[PDB]
Amino acid sequence: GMTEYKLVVVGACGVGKSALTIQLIQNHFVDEYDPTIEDSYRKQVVIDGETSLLDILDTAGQEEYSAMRDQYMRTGEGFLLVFAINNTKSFEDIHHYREQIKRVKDSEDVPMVLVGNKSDLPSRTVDTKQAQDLARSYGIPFIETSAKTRQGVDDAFYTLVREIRKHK
Ligand SMILES: *CCC(=O)N1CCN2Cc3ccc(-c4c(C)ccc5n[nH]cc45)c(Cl)c3OC[C@@H]2C1
Ligand SMILES: Nc1nc2c(ncn2[C@@H]2O[C@H](COP(=O)(O)OP(=O)(O)O)[C@@H](O)[C@H]2O)c(=O)[nH]1
Ligand SMILES: [Mg+2]
Ligand SMILES: [Mg+2]
Repeated sequence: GMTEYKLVVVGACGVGKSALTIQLIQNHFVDEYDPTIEDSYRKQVVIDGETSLLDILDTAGQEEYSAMRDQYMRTGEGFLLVFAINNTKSFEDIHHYREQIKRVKDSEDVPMVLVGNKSDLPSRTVDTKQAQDLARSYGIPFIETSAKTRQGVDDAFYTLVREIRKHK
């Protein structure tokens, strides 16, 4: 029957990964969601008229590598690389996330979308230009989002699914 998409949401602590996922799945904003909890969450959506089952891994836990997380990441079909526009370190970290995703997937041209979250905030330290240029270098789309307002949330996950469909 319906197609399942194994999505993974990655990025530095506090960028909005959980707030983004909960918005997509549950349609509300959760301030200060428990930072320890890593889980996968499912939702059926219609995208370009095709019914699809999104299985979304909201990454958390500790800053450590394991063989087990290598294997969970390897099973992911596409990844949202999330930073916050008010957190330059989070944007610098994107490169290291991509490097490790590529390591665990044999350097495949992996479906990835760059996400600049917290776009509602006036305290920007990452210029949109720098994000656009980074996504251009990686050959991936870049979406601006606010989990708080819901701006761009559907576009981020739908674009990733469209990237996975385009890929094979
Ligand atoms: C505030 C907590 C939070 O949301 N975090 C912090 C911990 N963690 C970082 C982290 C580190 C490594 C990896 C990773 C990746 C990207 C690929 C392969 C791999 N094998 N072992 C670990 C690996 C990941 Cl997925 C994460 O997830 C983000 C969270 C964010
Ligand atoms: N203003 C604003 N705050 C956000 C947004 N997304 C998440 N937050 C807040 O940023 C903090 C971290 O979000 P969280 O979802 O826990 O980040 P995660 O660590 O990446 O899972 C929390 O206080 C959230 O309410 C956003 O788009 N705008
Ligand atoms: Mg979280
Ligand atoms: Mg441990």
